[PDB]
Amino acid sequence: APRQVLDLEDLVFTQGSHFMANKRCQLPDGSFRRQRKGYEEVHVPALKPKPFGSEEQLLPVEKLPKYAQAGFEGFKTLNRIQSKLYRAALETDENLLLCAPTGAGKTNVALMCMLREIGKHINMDGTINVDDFKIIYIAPMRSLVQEMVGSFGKRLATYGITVAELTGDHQLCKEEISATQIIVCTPEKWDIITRKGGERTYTQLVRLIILDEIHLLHDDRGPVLEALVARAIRNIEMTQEDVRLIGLSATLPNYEDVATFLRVDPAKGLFYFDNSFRPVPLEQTYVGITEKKAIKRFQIMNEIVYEKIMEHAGKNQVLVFVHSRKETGKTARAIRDMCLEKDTLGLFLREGSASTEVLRTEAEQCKNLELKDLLPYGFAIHHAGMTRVDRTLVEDLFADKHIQVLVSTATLAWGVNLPAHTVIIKGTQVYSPEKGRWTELGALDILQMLGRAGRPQYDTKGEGILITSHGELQYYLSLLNQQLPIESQMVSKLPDMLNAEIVLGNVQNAKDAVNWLGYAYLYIRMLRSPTLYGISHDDLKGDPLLDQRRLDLVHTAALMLDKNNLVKYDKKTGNFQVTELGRIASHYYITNDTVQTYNQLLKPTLSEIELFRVFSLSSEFKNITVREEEKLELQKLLERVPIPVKESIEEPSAKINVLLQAFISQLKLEGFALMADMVYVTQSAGRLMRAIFEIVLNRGWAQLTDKTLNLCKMIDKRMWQSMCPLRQFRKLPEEVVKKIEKKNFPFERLYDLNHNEIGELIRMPKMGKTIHKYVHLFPKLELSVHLQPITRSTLKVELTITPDFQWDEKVHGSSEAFWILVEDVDSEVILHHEYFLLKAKYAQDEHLITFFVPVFEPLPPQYFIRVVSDRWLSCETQLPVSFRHLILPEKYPPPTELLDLQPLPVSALRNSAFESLYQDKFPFFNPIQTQVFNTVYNSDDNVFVGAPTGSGKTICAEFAILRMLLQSSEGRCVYITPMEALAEQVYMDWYEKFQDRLNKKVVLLTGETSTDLKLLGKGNIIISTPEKWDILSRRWKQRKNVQNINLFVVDEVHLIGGENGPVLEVICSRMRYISSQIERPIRIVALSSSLSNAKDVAHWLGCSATSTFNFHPNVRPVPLELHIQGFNISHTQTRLLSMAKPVYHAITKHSPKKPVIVFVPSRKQTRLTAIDILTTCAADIQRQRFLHCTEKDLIPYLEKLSDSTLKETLLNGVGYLHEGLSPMERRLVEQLFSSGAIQVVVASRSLCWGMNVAAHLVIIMDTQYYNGKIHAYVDYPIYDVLQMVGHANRPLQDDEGRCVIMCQGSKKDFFKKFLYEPLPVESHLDHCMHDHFNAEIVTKTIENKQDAVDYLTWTFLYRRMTQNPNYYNLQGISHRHLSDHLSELVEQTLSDLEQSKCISIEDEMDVAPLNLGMIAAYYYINYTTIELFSMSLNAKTKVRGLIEIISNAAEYENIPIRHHEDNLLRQLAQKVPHKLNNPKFNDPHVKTNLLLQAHLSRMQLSAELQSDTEEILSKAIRLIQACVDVLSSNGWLSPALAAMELAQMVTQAMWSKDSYLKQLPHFTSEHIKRCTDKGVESVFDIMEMEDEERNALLQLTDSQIADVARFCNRYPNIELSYEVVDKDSIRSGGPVVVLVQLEREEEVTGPVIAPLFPQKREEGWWVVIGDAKSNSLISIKRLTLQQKAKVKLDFVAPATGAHNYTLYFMSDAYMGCDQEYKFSVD
Amino acid sequence: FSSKTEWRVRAISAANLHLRTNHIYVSSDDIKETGYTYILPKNVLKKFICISDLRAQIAGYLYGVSPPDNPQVKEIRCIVMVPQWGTHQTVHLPGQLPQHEYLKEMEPLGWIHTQPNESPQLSPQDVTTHAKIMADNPSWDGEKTIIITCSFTPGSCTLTAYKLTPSGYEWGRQNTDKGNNPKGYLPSHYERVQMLLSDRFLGFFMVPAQSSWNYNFMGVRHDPNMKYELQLANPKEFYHEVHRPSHFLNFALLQEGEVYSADREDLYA
Ligand SMILES: Nc1ncnc2c1ncn2[C@@H]1O[C@H](COP(=O)(O)OP(=O)(O)O)[C@@H](O)[C@H]1O
Ligand SMILES: Nc1ncnc2c1ncn2[C@@H]1O[C@H](COP(=O)(O)OP(=O)(O)O)[C@@H](O)[C@H]1O
Ligand SMILES: [Mg+2]
Repeated sequence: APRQVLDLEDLVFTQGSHFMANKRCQLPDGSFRRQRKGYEEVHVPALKPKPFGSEEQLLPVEKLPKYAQAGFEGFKTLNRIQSKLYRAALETDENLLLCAPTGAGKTNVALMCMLREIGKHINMDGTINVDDFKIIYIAPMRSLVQEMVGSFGKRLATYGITVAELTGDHQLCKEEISATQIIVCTPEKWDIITRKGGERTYTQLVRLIILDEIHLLHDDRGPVLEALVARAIRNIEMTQEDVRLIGLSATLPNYEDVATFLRVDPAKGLFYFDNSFRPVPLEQTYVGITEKKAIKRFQIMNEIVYEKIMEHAGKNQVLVFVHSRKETGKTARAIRDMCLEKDTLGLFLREGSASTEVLRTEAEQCKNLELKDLLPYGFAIHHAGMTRVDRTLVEDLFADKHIQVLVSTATLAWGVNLPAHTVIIKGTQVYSPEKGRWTELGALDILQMLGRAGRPQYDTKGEGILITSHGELQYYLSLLNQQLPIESQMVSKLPDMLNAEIVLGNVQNAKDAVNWLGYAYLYIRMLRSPTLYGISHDDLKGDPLLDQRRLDLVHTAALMLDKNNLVKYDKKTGNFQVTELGRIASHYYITNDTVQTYNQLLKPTLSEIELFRVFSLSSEFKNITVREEEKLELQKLLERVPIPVKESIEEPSAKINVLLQAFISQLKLEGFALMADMVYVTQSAGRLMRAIFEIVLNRGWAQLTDKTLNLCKMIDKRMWQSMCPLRQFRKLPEEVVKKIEKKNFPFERLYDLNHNEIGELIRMPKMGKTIHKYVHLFPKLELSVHLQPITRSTLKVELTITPDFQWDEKVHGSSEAFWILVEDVDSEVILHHEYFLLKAKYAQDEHLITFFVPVFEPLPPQYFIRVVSDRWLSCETQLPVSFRHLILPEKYPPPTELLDLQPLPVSALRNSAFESLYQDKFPFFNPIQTQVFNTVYNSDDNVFVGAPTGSGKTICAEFAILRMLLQSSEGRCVYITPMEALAEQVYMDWYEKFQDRLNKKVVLLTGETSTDLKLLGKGNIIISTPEKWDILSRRWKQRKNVQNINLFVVDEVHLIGGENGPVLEVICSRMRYISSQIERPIRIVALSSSLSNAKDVAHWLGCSATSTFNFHPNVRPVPLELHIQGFNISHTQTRLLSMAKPVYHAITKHSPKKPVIVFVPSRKQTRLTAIDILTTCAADIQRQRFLHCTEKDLIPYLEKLSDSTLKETLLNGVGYLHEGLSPMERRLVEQLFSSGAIQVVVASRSLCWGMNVAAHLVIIMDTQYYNGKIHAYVDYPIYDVLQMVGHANRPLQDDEGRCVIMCQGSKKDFFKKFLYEPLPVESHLDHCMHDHFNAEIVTKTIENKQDAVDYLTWTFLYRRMTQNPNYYNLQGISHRHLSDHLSELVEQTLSDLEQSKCISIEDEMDVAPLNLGMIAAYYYINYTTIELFSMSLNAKTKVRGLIEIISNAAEYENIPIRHHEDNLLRQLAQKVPHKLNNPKFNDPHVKTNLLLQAHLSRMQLSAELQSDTEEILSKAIRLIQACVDVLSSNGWLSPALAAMELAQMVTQAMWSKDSYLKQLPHFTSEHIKRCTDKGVESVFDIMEMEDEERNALLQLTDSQIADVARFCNRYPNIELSYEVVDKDSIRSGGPVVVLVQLEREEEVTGPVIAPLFPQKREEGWWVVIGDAKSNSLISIKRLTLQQKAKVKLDFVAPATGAHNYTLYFMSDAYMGCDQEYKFSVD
Repeated sequence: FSSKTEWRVRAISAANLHLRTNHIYVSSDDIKETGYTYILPKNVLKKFICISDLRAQIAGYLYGVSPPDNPQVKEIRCIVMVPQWGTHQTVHLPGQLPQHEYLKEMEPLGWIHTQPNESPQLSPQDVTTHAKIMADNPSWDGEKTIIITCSFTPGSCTLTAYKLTPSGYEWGRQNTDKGNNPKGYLPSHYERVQMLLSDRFLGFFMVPAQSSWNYNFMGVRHDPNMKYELQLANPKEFYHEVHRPSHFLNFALLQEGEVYSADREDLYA
C-alpha cells in the first residue's frame, strides 16, 4: 500500500536520557522519605550482598588458561562477577551482555573476551601474530579512552600487541593505524570513520567489537551506537562472516531488549546482576529542593552542603562534583570562610596539632593553582583548567589521605581512577551550548561520578549524596536503583542516519531501508512497547510486523532528504540516488538542514565577510542565542575582530561569528556562558567549514575554495595567516616568533639565509641554528611542468613534484597531504584538481603526476598550477603555465560519412570456395565492410580503414587477401599486429579460414631468425609482430623472400601511438622504401581504430583520399552504451573495495540476464571480485543466478581443475581468468562462458588482448594499476581501455552492447572526452631513434648524414611534426623550422651513436658501422646495452660478473615489480649463491640477477615469478653471445670461454662447477652420489654401458630409461682433426693458418634436448685459438655443423717463430663437450 | 579614514564590487582619427574593478602591442600592479617602472586608475603625475601612452581615456602644487582618446614579487625610491587578509583563558 507522511517532531522524546519512561518508581528495603522545609530528603541504606551459592568459589589467575594469564600481574584473584562469567568469556563465540553496577570491574570481563581472540591466532615459534585480527573497543568518554589506551598498553605489552586511541584524521593516520590492533574510540569516531570508509579497509579483519557503557543508548548520543551496531549486524548477514559483540551496561531494566539488539542468545549469552553486587555497598542520600525562587535556593543548597560536610568532618573523606570550571574553587573558600565564621569550629581536621601530617599540607605550599590559599587548611581543588602536573600532585595527595575534602569536576571521575569515602553531587544541572540552555546532566555522568563513592580497599561501605531539584528527584531514583527503561532517541536522527546508509550504498531503495531499520534498537522497542512509541494496539494488530510503520517511517526521512537535496528519490520506484551534497553531508556528520542552508547560500563570489555569516547560519547552531548580560562584552569583541561582521547586528549570527573569530584570534572571554558557547561553535566548526570546502571545491569555484581551505587551517591551528608559519611548530619560543614578526621579512626569504644570517635579522644569534632547523622542516615543494598539446581542445600536463623540505616524523608524521589544482586564466575557475599524498618513505623522491586540461576559444595567456598542503597553513607553491608560445594542432576534418548502402550479401565475390567460409556464419557484411568492399576487393590500391574496435576490419583485410589469392597461386602476403596475443588469435582463425579450406599454407613468425626465414616463402600468409618482422627485413636487401611479397597488412596501426610503436612505424616505413626500390608496387592495407588524424597516416602509407575510410566511433555494427562512474576515493584499496557493490548493481541494471565480463587491476583481484560478486549475490536473496545449467552438467568440466576456489566460483556461475591458470583451465572457463553456462567472468586486465570470448556488458573496475619501480599507481593505457570496451560486442544476437567504467575522480573527465571522440595518434620515433639509425647504417641504407635525413622523410614522424609541432618540441611550423629540426635530430643521433663507438663519422659528413654497432644490429640488442657491456666487461671478468653485467641489459628493464616485491626478492636473495652489494629490491636488474641464479640452481619458485624467469631466458642467449663477441673482439681468453660456458649453463640450467650427468632426465641429486662413487663422472662414461648394469645402476624404469636413451643419442659425438699449414715456414707478421676438420658419427635428428628451457635450439659451436698464458684470444670462429664440417682459421705470427698455443672447441648448449688441444708451431 | 569604523563600512561595501562589473559605460566622443585607438580586454578590467575600493584610488600600469599590420590600434595585453597607496583624489606609486621578462615583448601604454567620483576632466593630479612619469621616462612616449580613468557610477562603472597634449606635458613637468586647483591648469592640457572594450582576447596581470601591491594599510612601508620585482599571478582583493597585517596581528591574550570551560567535549576524530 502507498505510504503516508508523518510528523517526526511530536514523535520524539525531548530531554532524552532524562526521559524516565516509567512514571512510577520503587523504594529499596529500609528506605524512608523525610521532608524538611524547602527540601524533601530521601534515604536508602546499603544493599545486602547475595550469599555465596553452594560450592561457588573465586577463580585465581592460576586455574584459567595458560596464555591469557600473562598480563594479569599484580592481581591474585578474579572478582566475583568476573569469576562468574569467565567460562562463557573464553569458551564461546556467543555474544555477551552483562548488566552489573558501577564498581563491579566490568572491563576485565571484556578484556578476557579480547584475550580469547588474541589467543585464536597464535603460533608455536611466534606468539600472537598480529596481521590476522583487529579488535574495536568503543567507550563513551574521551578521558576514559585516553587512560584506557594508557593502561591497556602497559598490560598487554607482555604480548607486544600494539593498542592505540583512534584520534586520527583519516588520511595521515590510516597507514599508521594499519599496524594497530585493539583500537579504542568513541562511537561517533567509529561512525564518521565508517561513513568515509576508513573502516572498510579494516573490516573482515575484525572478529570482535566491545560496546562499553552501552546504556549510552538512552542518551541523545544513543542513535550513534544504534547506527554502529545496526550496521555491524546488517552487514554480518550479507558477508556470513560473524563477529563477537560484547556489551557492558550499568544495571538497568530493558536488558533483554538490548540483548535482542546485540543478537545475544538470552539462554547462554545473557548476564544480569543487580545493585547488590557493587563491591563497596552504597548508602544513597537524595535531597530534592522545593524552592521555586532560585535566589533563596542558592543559599539553601550552600547550607545543605555545609551540614552534610560537617557531618563527615571527623575521620572520613568528602568529594564535591560541581559542574562549573571556576566554581571548583568558588565552592571551596566558601567552606573555608564558613569554618572561619564558625569561630574556628570545624577546624582541626586532624588527630591533634602536629598529628595526621599538617606539615604535609603546609610544606606543599607553592603551586600553580589557587591551592596556595586552600592547602594550608584541610581542603583543596582539582580540575583540568588551572594546572597540568599539579592535578597528578593533588591526586597523589588524595590517595594518601592528606586531604579529606576535595571539590572537583566530572572529568576527575571520568579520568584517572580514585574513589572517596563519601561523594556529594552539587546541583545536577549543567549548561548545554548545544541545547542553548541549562539542563540536568546525563545518565552516564552521575552514574560515573557516584560510582566513585567509597574505596575498594580502605573503606567499609560508601555513601553518596545527590543534591538536586525536587522535580527531578524521582528521576535520579529510577537510575541508581534499577527502575529506568532504556529507550532509543533514534527517531530524532532518522533522516541523517538514512542518508549515510544510502551514501555507503547499503540501502538502494525503500525496501532495503525498512530492512535496515528492522535492525535498529528502536525496532525492538517499537515492537515490545508500541504504546510508548506512538503505535495504538489496534493498528499494531493490523500490522504485526510493523512493515507498514517501518515503511511510513523512513518515508518521511526520504522526503526530508529529497527536499534538502541529499537524495533523489521518486515515490514510484522507491529507489534512492545519492548526490555529492549527500556524501559531503554524511562524511562530515553535518545535519541535512545545515547542508541545504549551504546549498542555497553558497555562491562563487562570496567574500570572507560573507563566508563567516554562511557558517553562522549552520542549522547545528539553531539554539544558540545572545543573552543581555553578555551583549556588553560581545560589542567589545565585535570591534576587535579582523573580519567585518557588520553585515549583522546582535542576533545569533553575530554571536557565533564574533565567537569563531575570537577563537581564531585567540581571545579570552569573561563570561562563562560565552566560553562554553565558543567551545561548541569552534569544535563543530571543523567539520562545518570542511564540508563547505568540499562542496565549493566540487563545484570548482577557485577563489572560495581557497578562502575555505584557509579558514579550515586557521581553525585547526588557531591562528590567522598573517602570523608567522613558524608558529605551527609549537616547539618554538613565543618571544622569538613575535620578534621575527616585528620586522617584516617575507617568510620564503628565509631559505636564502644560512644559520648565521638568520639570527642577524632579529639580533638574537643564539637562536640562529634552531630557527634554521624549523625553516627547513616547513614543508616545501618545488615543481616543474612539461606541457604538450594533444588536440585543439586539450593539453597534456606532466607535473614533477620535487620535495624541498627535511622530513621529521615527529613533525610531518607518516604522511603529508597536498591538493594540486590547475586554475584558469583569472584564477577563477578550477579546471582540474587532484589529491596528492607524499608518504614518509618518498620524501626526496620526485613524483610524476600526469593529467589533461581543456583549452577554450579565446586562447588564454596562461593557466596556473597551484599546490597547497591540506593541514599546513601558509604552505603553498604556484606555477604559471604560460601559453604565450603555444601552437595548437590543426582542427581535424570530419570522418568519412557512412553511406547508406544495400547491405552486401556474401554472394558478391563470384568465388564459391570463398563464399563457403562466410555464408554459414553471417548472412550479410556490415555497412563498414560493404562500403570498403569494392575498393579493397575489386581494386588494387592501398586502403586505410579506421573504425572503432568491434567494426569487423579483420575481414576487410581478408578481402584484400582474397584478391591477392585470385591474383596469383603462390601469391605472398605479410600481416602484422602489434600484440603477440592478438597475433596468435589471428593465426588460429586464418589457419582454418585459409590452410584448412583453401589449401593455402599459413604461418606465424617466432623468435629465431633461421626458423622464421624458412617459415616465410613456404607460406602464402605470414602472420607476425613488429619486432619479429624488424630483425628479419632489416637485412631485406639480401633476403629475396622479403622483397617478393604481394600484399602487406598493418592491423591496429593506431598502436603507433603507444610504446613499441616506433618499431611498427619503422617497419611500415621500410616496407614503403622497399616498394620504392623493387620497382613493383606492394599493396599496403592499414587498419586502425577511429583516428582523428587518419589523413596523416594515409598520406604516409600512400593511400589516396578517395580510398581512405575513416569512421566515427558512433559507426559500429552493434551500438554501444557507455557509462562512466566516478569515485572520489584516492586511496586505491578503499576505492577498489568500495566499487564492489556497484559491480553487482551494474550487472542487475544494465545486463541482468546476459553475458558479463569484468576486468580488474590485479592478477589476484580476479578471485576476490568473483567471490564478492557471489557474496553480495546472496544479499539479493537470489542465489546462483548466474548459473544457467544444473550442477550435474558442470561436473565433467570441474574434474579438470586444480584451483579449489575456482571450483566454487564456477559452481555458482562466475569463474575467473588470469596469468597463473593452466591453459586447460582457461579454455574450460571460456567454453563454459560462450556456451552460456556461466553468465559472468572476472578477468585480469592482461587478458584483455588475447581473449577470444566476447560479452554483452563489460565493467571495467578501477583503471589504475601498481608499479613497484617508482612505487606508484599508473593509469591503464587508453588503447587498452578501448579494447576492453570493444569486448562488449555480440552482433549475432544483441541489438546493443554495454559498458560501465568505474574510475577515480581525476580520471573521469579524461574518459568522458576521449572514449567518444575519434583518437589522435602521434609518432614516438623521435625518442626511440638510435637503434634504427645504427641498424640502418649497418645495412648501408644510411651511408652518410644526408641519407639519414632522407630516411627520416619516409616516416610518420615526418608527417606529424609539422601538424602538431609543440608535441615534438619543434617551435615553428615553417620550412626551415622543420628542416633545422630534422637536421639537429640526425646530428645528435649520429653523435650519440659515435660517442658509443657504434659508428664512425668521417669528414663530418659520412658514416660507417663499427664493431659494437655491428654486433648490436646483428643480435637485435639495444645500443646502450652493448655500450654498458663495452665499459663493463674487462680482462678478468668471470661468470659472477657476467651475471650482473648481462642483468643490467636494457631488455631486462621491461621486467616489472609487483605489490610488495621488496620483501619477496630479499627472501629469495638471501638463499642464492651470489649475494649483491647493497641491492635495491624494486630494481628489475637485481630481480633478473636473482631469478637467473634461481634458474641456475634449479630452484622451483612461484608460477608468478616463474613466468618472468621464462621470459628472461627467452632473450638471454642472444645477450650472452653478444658478450662472447665483445670479449673475443677485445681479445680476452678467460672471459670469452667462460661466457660460452655460461651459454651452456643457461641452456641446461646448472652452475659452472656441477655434475655433468644432471643434464639427463629423471636424474635426482641422490643419483649423483652413487654415480660418482661408482666412478662415472660424465655422459661419455655411460655411453659404454650395455643393458646389463645401465638400468641396474640405481632405478630401472623403461619409460624414463628410454627418455634418457634419446638424450644419450642426441648428445654430441664429434671427432675433429687439426693441423698447421706449412708449419716449418713461419716468419714474424707472416700468416699462420690452422685448419680444423669436424665429423660426427651421431645420428642427425631433431634439436637440442634441454627440457628446462622455453626455446627450442640448435647446436652452435665456437672454434677458438689462443695463447692461454697471456690470457690472449689469438683467433676465433663460429659454426653450426650437423654431421660434417671443415673450418680453417688464421692469425699473424708474433716474434721469432718458435712458439706454442692452445686450440679450444665449445658449445652454446651442452655441458662437457669442450675440447682443448695444446699445440706447437715450427 | 577613521581607521576603525571607516575601514569596515568600505570593507563590506567592496565585497559587492563584482556587481558593478557587468554594467560599464565607455566615453564615446569626437575621434581625432590621426590618433591611436586602444583596446582593453574585458577580463583584466573586471578583475581590476574587483580588487579596488570605493574611496582609495588604485592604479595599474598598461602594457600592450599593436596587432600585426595594423599600427594605429594598441591592444592592451597586460596590467601591472606595483606597491602603491591611494587618496580619494590621487594615487602614490613608486618611481621604478615595471621591469620583467614577460614584459619585454610589449610596450608601455600608460596607466589606469579608479576614480571615486566621476568628473568629465583629467584631474590635475593625473596630468601632473603622467607628465612627471614621462619626464623621468623616455620609455614612455608622449603620443603613445594614455591615462584611463575608471569612475564608479551608481551601480556601475564608467571609463574615459586621456592623452596629455604638449601644453599639458610641460605644465605637468613644472607643477608642484597637488591641490585640486593648481595655478595654470587648463582643459587645453589633455585630450580624450578612443578606447574600446573587448571580449576577443584575454589580458593578464603582473604583480609584486615578494609582497602584494596594496600598501594603503601600511603607508610608512611605502617609499618613492622603493624597488620591486614582478611575477605572473593575479592581484589579491583590496581588503584581503595580506594587505592588512596590523589587524590580524591584533591579539592581546593570555593563554589561560582556555582554563575556563575545560570540559573538552569532542568525540569526533
Ligand atoms: N580483580 C580485581 N582486583 C582489583 N581491582 C579490580 C578487580 N576487578 C575490578 N577492579 C576495579 O574495578 C575498576 C574498574 O571499573 P569498571 O567497573 O570496570 O568500569 P567500567 O564501567 O568502565 O567497566 C578498576 O578501578 C579496578 O580497580
Ligand atoms: N559480418 C559480420 N557479422 C557479424 N559479426 C562479425 C562480422 N564480421 C566480424 N564480426 C565479428 O567481429 C569480431 C571481430 O571484430 P573486428 O573489428 O574484425 O576485430 P578488430 O577490431 O580487432 O579488427 C569477430 O569476433 C566476429 O565475430
Ligand atoms: Mg583486429
